[PDB]
Amino acid sequence: KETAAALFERQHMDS
Amino acid sequence: NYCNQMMKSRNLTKDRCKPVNTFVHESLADVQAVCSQKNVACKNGQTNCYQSYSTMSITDCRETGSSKYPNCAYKTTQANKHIIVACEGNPYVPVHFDASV
Repeated sequence: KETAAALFERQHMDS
Repeated sequence: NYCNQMMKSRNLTKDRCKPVNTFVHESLADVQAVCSQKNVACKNGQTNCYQSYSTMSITDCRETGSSKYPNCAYKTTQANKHIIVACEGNPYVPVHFDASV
C-alpha cells in the first residue's frame, strides 16, 4: 500500500 | 550492470521482470517541478500530463531478448531528454512516467 506518488519515486528516482 | 542492480534494488524484479523502466538522475524536487510546466495530453488521452521545458539525465532499462523471470537481465541506454509525467493529487505530484522526448 505505497501511494502512487511513493511508487513513482521508488520506481524512477535516482538522485 | 546499473540496470540489473537498480531494477532489483527497487523491487522491479521480485514479482515479475518489469520489461522496461526509466530512472531519472535529477533531484526529486526538480522532477516534482515538472507538474507546473507544460500541460500536454497523456498517451491514454487524459490531460493530466506535463512535459519538462528542459532535458534531464535519464537511463532506460530494457530487458534483453532472452531474459525471463525470476532471472531478470537488462541493457542500459543513456539519454538526455525532456520527461513527460502524469500528475495527480494535493500536493499535485508525479504518479506515472509517460515518456521521454
